[PDB]
Amino acid sequence: NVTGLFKDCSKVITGLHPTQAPTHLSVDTKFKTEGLCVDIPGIPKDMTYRRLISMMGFKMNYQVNGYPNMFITREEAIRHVRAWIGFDVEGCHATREAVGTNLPLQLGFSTGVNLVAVPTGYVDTPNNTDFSRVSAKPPPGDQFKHLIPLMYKGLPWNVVRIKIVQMLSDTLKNLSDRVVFVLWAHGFELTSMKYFVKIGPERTCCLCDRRATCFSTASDTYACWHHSIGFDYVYNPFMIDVQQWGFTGNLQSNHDLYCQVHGNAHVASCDAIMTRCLAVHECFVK
Amino acid sequence: AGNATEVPANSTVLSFCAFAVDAAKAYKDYLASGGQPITNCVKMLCTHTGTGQAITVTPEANMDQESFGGASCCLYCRCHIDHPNPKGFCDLKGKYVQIPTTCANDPVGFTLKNTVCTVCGMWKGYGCSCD
Ligand SMILES: O=C1C[C@@H](c2ccncc2)CN1
Ligand SMILES: O=C1C[C@H](c2ccncc2)CN1
Ligand SMILES: [Zn+2]
Ligand SMILES: [Zn+2]
Ligand SMILES: [Zn+2]
Ligand SMILES: [Zn+2]
Repeated sequence: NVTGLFKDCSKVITGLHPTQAPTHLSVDTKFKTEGLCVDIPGIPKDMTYRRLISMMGFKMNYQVNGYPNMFITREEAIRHVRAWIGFDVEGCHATREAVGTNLPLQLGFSTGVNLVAVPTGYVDTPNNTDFSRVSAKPPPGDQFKHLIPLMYKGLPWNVVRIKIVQMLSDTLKNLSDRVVFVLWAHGFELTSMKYFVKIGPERTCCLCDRRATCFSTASDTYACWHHSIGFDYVYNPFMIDVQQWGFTGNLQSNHDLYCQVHGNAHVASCDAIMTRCLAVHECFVK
Repeated sequence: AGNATEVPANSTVLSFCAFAVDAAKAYKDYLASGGQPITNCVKMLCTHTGTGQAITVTPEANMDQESFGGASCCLYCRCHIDHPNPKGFCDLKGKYVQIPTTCANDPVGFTLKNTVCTVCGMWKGYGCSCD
C-alpha cells in the first residue's frame, strides 16, 4: 500500500542511499535485506541529484486541538457567504528531468483576477529541498492551447503569493474576518495552496483584536485583512468543494442549470467565477 | 509515472506538517492529540557494537540504540519543507542517526526534541559524558 503524495518524479532508475532516502520505500533495492536496510561498504552516497517530489495528494483530515478545520460543512459555508472566493488553478506538466506531476501555472479567482506563476516545484537534493523553477509544458490538446503563451509570462512565487494576499485583503477586509475558497474537484487547488497557505492555531492580528488571516515570513507575525500590507502567506483559510454536494457532470453543465450570464471563456478566473456562482444559486436562490 | 516514497498511514501527519507555520510544533501537537508517529523510516541492520555517537558516517548503534538513515528521521526532509538552519541545509541527511531503543518508535519526534553534545558527540541525557 502506497500513496502518490511525495511521489518521486525523477527519471533516475535507482533509489537512494540509506542516509539520503527520506523513507524506507525510497531506499534503492540493493540495500534491502532481512526486512530492513544495510549500509554497504564501498557504495557511496550520490552528491549531485535533483529529484522532483510531487505535491499531489494532500489529506487535510487531521483533528488536532486548537487547529481549525480547513474544509467546512455546507451549513458553515452558508453562514460565511460574504467570505466566498471561487478558486481554480490550471496547471502545466513536469517534463524533461522529471515526469508525473502538475505544477500551478494560472491561478484564477472569482474576483476576475488571473495570476501566472513560473512553473516551480519541490526538488530534493543531497542537502535540502530546493523550491525552484522546473522544466514544464502545458498539457497537449486544443482545450489547453491558451496556456502556451503563459509558460513565458509567469512571475516568481515570492511575488505571486504577495499578490494573492493583497487581492484577498482588498476584497474581504470590509466583508469578513476569513476567506472561504469555493472549489470544484479540490485536489489540485489544495496542491496549489501549498505554495501560498500556512496553518496553525487560531491567532489574532499584530495590530488589533481581529483574527489573523495572513502571515509574514519577514517577521514571523500575523495580520488580519486590514493590516496585511506586504504579507506573503494566507493563514488558516477555509474551503469547501461544491462538487461533493451531489452534482453529476462537469462544472459548466451544473452552473448553466441556474445561470446564463456567465459564458465559458475557458480560463482559470472563469472557472472560479462559475464555481462561486453555482454555489450561490444552490444555497440562496428559491 | 514516478515512484512512490510514502505510505497512506503517513498522509495526514505529513500534510498537516507540510502546511504548518511551525512544523515541529505541529508534529508535537499532532502526537498530543493522539496521532501516530511518522513511520516508514530507514531503520538499519547492524552489529550493535558501535561507538554510540549520535550522528555518524556509518551505523554506530551501541546495545542501547538503533541506527537509522538520517534524512528519514528529519521532519523537514520527510515533509520536503525548509530547514530552520541559517543556510537551510540539513545536519542529518547524508549521515546515520543513532536513537535510544526506548525512543525508536518515534525517531522523527526524538530528533526534534533532543540535542547533540558538541564536545563528546553523544545525545544530551542519552549518553553525553560531559554533565
Ligand atoms: O529501488 C528503488 C526505489 C525506488 C524509488 C522509490 C521512491 N523514490 C525514489 C526511488 C526506485 N528504485
Ligand atoms: O459583496 C461582494 C461580493 C463580490 C465578490 C464577487 C466575486 N468574488 C468575490 C466577491 C465583492 N463584493
Ligand atoms: Zn488587524
Ligand atoms: Zn453564473
Ligand atoms: Zn533534513
Ligand atoms: Zn557531551
